[PDB]
Amino acid sequence: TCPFYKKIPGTGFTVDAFQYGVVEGCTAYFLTHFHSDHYAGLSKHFTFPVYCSEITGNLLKNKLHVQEQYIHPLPLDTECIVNGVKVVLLDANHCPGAVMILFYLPNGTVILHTGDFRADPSMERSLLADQKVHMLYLDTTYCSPEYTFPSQQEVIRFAINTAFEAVTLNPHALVVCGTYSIGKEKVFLAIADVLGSKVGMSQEKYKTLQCLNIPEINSLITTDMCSSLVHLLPMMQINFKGLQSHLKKCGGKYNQILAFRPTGWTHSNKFTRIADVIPQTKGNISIYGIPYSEHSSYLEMKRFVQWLKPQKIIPTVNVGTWKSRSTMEKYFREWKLEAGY
Ligand code: NI
Repeated sequence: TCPFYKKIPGTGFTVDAFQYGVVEGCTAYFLTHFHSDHYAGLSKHFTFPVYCSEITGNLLKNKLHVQEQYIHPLPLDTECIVNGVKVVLLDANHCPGAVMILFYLPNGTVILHTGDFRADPSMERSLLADQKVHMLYLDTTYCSPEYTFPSQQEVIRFAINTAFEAVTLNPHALVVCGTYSIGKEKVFLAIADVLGSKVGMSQEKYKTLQCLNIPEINSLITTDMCSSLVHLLPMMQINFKGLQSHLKKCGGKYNQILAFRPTGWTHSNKFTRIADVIPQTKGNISIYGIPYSEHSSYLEMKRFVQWLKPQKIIPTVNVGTWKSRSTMEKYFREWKLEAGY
């Protein structure tokens, strides 16, 4: 049945709650972003109102074939009324189209649901600064102090310089980047840009990216693999077997693969700096795991909450075990005592 942390009190609303069948008394289903754990259950047979960003609405229509009449896209940073309740969608700094949702309850309570987010100081200057938030439904994916990672900028710098060096030394090297969902497009787009190539991909992935309002996308991506030296593949195929195979398919155009796997976190972060990352190599194939995250680090998350000063925090991730729930609650208390709220 629908968990409490997907229900918005004082409303008929749910957030990211599409796999429970008809939720009793739900009048509007909100979707924060187009990732499968959140959209699971939508299809062309869904006949309730779905509220979301424009980009998420493009992906619902084109990829899942949801009918137009049930998709209600809203502009960002704009006060809107939904079943008589004022709402605002804010940029979540997650994947394309991902939003946070501010609800202004008729009784005066103000609720922020972060969806999935990567907290950033820029958020401290959006419409959030203008009023107090009483309840926060928080993306706690990496809510433990061992989760540190570099900025997105530093990670792309590493990937560009690595790819550019390799291909300049060997003009017959192929670059491959793994993907399994939208997000992290900057990885493959920045590499193609430095190399003066388009990124080649399957028809299904080219379709997905054409839904995202990315400026000058017809200029950066293509379904012609032959004319491209940056290839995108499913994340599952980013291993020595899968890559030796792909190389066979390129018909002696290439003699070396350099591959990137943008993971969220991996324990090499606790020790290793970004400067100090090395690949796994077999034969003429090298694989780099880079820590490109679209979720908050522990320190980024802590700053955001100590800035916002909510009266109540409701975690949405890692809620399935008592030890996790209990540990998160202890961090929330420290933050509150250190900051004085
Ligand atoms: Ni997500």
